[PDB]
Amino acid sequence: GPLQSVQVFGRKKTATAVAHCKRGNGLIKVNGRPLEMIEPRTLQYKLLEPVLLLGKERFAGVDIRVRVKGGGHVAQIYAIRQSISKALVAYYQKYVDEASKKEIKDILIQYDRTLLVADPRRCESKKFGGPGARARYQKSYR
Amino acid sequence: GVTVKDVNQQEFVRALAAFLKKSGKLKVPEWVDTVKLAKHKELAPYDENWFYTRAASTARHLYLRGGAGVGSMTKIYGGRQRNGVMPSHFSRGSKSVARRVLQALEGLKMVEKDQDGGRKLTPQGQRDLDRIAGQVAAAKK
Amino acid sequence: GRVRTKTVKKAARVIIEKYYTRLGNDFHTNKRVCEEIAIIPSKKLRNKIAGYVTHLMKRIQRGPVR
Amino acid sequence: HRIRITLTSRNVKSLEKVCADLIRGAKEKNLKVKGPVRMPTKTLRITTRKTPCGEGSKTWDRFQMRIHKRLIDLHSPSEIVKQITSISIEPGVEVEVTIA
Amino acid sequence: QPIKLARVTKVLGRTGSQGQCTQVRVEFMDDTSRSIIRNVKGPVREGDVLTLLESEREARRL
Amino acid sequence: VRHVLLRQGVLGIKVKIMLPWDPSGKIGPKKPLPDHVSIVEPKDEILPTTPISEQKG
Amino acid sequence: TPDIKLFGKWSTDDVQINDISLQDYIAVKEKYAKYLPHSAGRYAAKRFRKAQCPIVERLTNSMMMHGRNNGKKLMTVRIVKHAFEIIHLLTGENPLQVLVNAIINSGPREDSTRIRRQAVDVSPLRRVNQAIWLLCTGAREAAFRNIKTIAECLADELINAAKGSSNSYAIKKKDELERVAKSNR
RNA sequence: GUUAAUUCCGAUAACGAACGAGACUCUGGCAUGCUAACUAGUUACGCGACCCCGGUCGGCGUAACUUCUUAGAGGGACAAGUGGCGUUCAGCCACCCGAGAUUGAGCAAUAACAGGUCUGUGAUGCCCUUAGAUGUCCGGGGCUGCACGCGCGCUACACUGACUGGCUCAGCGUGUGCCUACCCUACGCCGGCAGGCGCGGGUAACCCGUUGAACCCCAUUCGUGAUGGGGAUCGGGGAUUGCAAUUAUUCCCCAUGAACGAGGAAUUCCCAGUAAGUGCGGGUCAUAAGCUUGCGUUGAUUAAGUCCCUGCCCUUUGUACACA
Ligand SMILES: [Mg+2]
Ligand SMILES: [Mg+2]
Ligand SMILES: [Mg+2]
Ligand SMILES: [Mg+2]
Ligand SMILES: [Mg+2]
Ligand SMILES: [Mg+2]
Ligand SMILES: [Mg+2]
Ligand SMILES: [Mg+2]
Ligand SMILES: [Mg+2]
Ligand SMILES: [Mg+2]
Repeated sequence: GPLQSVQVFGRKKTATAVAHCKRGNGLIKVNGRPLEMIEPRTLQYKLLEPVLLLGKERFAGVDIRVRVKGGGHVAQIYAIRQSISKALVAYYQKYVDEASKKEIKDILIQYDRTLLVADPRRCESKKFGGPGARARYQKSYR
Repeated sequence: GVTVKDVNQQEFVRALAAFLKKSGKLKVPEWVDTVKLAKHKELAPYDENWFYTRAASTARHLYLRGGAGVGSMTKIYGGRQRNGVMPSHFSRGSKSVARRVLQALEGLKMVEKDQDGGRKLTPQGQRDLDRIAGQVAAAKK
Repeated sequence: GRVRTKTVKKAARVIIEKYYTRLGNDFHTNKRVCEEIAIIPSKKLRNKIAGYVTHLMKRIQRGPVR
Repeated sequence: HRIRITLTSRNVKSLEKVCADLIRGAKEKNLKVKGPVRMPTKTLRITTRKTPCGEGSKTWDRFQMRIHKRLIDLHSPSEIVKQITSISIEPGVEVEVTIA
Repeated sequence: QPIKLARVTKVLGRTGSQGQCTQVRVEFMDDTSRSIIRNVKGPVREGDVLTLLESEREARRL
Repeated sequence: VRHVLLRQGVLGIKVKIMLPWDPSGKIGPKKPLPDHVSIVEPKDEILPTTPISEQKG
Repeated sequence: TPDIKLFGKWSTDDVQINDISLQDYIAVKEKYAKYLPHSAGRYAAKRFRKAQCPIVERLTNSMMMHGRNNGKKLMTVRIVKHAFEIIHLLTGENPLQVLVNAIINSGPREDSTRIRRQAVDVSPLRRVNQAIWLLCTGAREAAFRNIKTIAECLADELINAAKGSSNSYAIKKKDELERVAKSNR
């Protein structure tokens, strides 16, 4: 009946990933495909981290659809990593009690701050007289 | 059932290449066996049936997004142009090879030319792609 | 170096001298009070003045100020 | 009926004052008006040398010109649009009135 | 010359020529009454154990 | 920054004039200086030690 | 497994740190072990926040060196994972315990410096960093111009450093620095 | 005493001041809150396609809204709260709450160099020339010449690598001209490619374009051999730009296959999204990036100190130096 639509964004350096939680069965997919095929495959358990920490009981009633744009591979992986966890925390804050939300927030914070708080580090601007931001060109004496 | 997005694509393109091996009526050109696929590539491919594998990849790219013409196919098949003593850049692929792939997929009904330019994928091609997606799913189960 | 300048400190002393009754211990209250009573152009200078007002009020609650 | 005003300006608060004045004019003349739609601004970037000749340390200027473009869709006839846009315009804002 | 462990209880100051050696007061965890001062390379915080190959040496305090 | 052409050579003139602040903005800029903190004088109030009323209407 | 964490297929527990001097600066037990050695960052902000970084992540970060390999962290995660596989298939123990024993053995307890050189005992964090640098340098020297792969070389260097049979380049440089410091003191 | 600071506290023959620093502007974050939107969408429905009620669609259309899109007003961070150090002042460290508890750039004082620029100017003094011209126009050559040394950079010396296929993600940006003759290009055929032929779109959140960039990921081929590393040199041919490419303008194909096995004395740059790897836009551009300027991806080692060297800023000391 009532639509329990929760839209929560997650941000890396440039990649943005908006997760969407509803009432449904225990399926999680990103850009129309589930988590089992997101290359590179070395960061598969990194994607499975909220499921491994919280169990399948919390994710059984929540279905998550994520739209992603920007960044690179590791940027999008860590963007959906942060976004599905923040979306589950916002869903359990809005539609069920705040105690389980606080317990899940404690479980996420005791693992990693990256799962909830986004990293404010972005690319420093390149300056004149150098190939990079801090590095200068090779000064030639004599 | 399932879709191709639930299917691992790396063996899926080989499965559709095996499906084109089973079909065998794509009407391959004469200059397939000796041509180099790009201005930035160096050698001929190690595989003798690279045309069927690239037609498989063309089919699943046109399934993921339609209206992709020859410029978009050279964009998806571009790569590093190793200029030797000069630094490398991005270089698009050959136009005529993807042109012959689209002519084969227009010959046997897997794609169709769409309005406002480009190639879309026909429901017969969608039927065959979901059938072989179920085949790869039953293989990996 | 988070050291307040003389344009912060003398103006804060003038504010506390003229408006000792209005100001208090809470930063977010006396910040808005200093915003109301004083014409401060920028928010960063306003925050520096409000912080030095809070610190001088702590000094007043501790003892006499020269 | 659907007349499109395009407001292009270099200064920011003057353009905001002009589009707010057009909003207040549409509200006083009682017509259906859309919100002031912002476009992504454009930064004209020129990077030249500071030194007129070639002999100096490698220093570089960054001349920026930021331009801004808002748009307002009006549901009103042409005479109302001309009467509103004739009144209270300032030189920083260029107005482009499209009838269609 | 046996090997003895010693816990840092107080860092004194930067020593060495280029400023690369921390002057460190160490309390021995074997004999808790005896304590010495030695120069230590590396980042040293209060409350960690060094594995001294000999306890008989002592750095000169400046 | 201006030039002048004398007989012997060419001289440059640089005139820099700081405009004073005004509330109107005709003789100078409208915005005050970032260092000038304008603090107004408090009005002379007399604290009442006796509670009274001002009932009206 | 929500309670206990599994590093891939490896257990966080049953890891005995022998040296009590290297107990706090080896971040491997019960809080700092994760599923992958990959992470986000931020460990180089504070002075001793580098001690809170886990040692597998520190080896993963110190492996990528020498120009062509800088910024391939997924690739050196693959290297460290296959190296742990080869360590298990040769020794038959916990690869994490083998790496902790390799750090404890390959870490030099003293060094010499300019105060003519005088010998001083080093910090335990500096000792961990020196061990991570030396075993990586030995593994890269063994893998350079060789049929033997980088995973096999890193596995052989960690196993030789855990054994202490004086066949590893890290153990050899550790004994060389310890002998020089024993001489000039 | 303190600070990045002549920044403050405090003393005081000084008082009252001024530039600079700081303050300021822009940029980066954080606001599930305000204003916004058919040149961005979101989620719901109505269809359509496919698979065995459900899943996908950048396939179509519309229903509220702005989380993702953009840009405006605001706000937010101040050593404010705590525990210590400190004349209990100026201030310093750590911690809780928290997106930040030093983000980066611009601007930048007095006095000077006999620093560079007359080859930026119809800015210009003086000198030279001014018709067989140092004025101006045209053709060709040169600025590319090669026993030699130096400098800024690129390619690499490989197995953590190369080749061949498959997967897969970006952001700064730019785009049809006063003279001006020169734009970005979608799509369909011809050709292996460089490219050519026709209809279109775009004066720009409309079109190129969801900018399907590389590094990387996955799977074969290679086996420590100057090797499938590396592509210098050179021959033959085929295209585009321009009136004109020869001293090959550039690009494409085949073939030729050198040194180089991690580099001596010496030296450059740097500490957080930093160095480095990596590619993409702008300038030069008719043809054009081994340069420069910006942007994006992957992304570390070590350091929270010092005057040892190189130098700088205050105080004292000595001077036979003051073009010091
Ligand atoms: Mg490619
Ligand atoms: Mg090898
Ligand atoms: Mg001069
Ligand atoms: Mg001179
Ligand atoms: Mg000529
Ligand atoms: Mg020249
Ligand atoms: Mg060869
Ligand atoms: Mg090669
Ligand atoms: Mg140049
Ligand atoms: Mg003397």
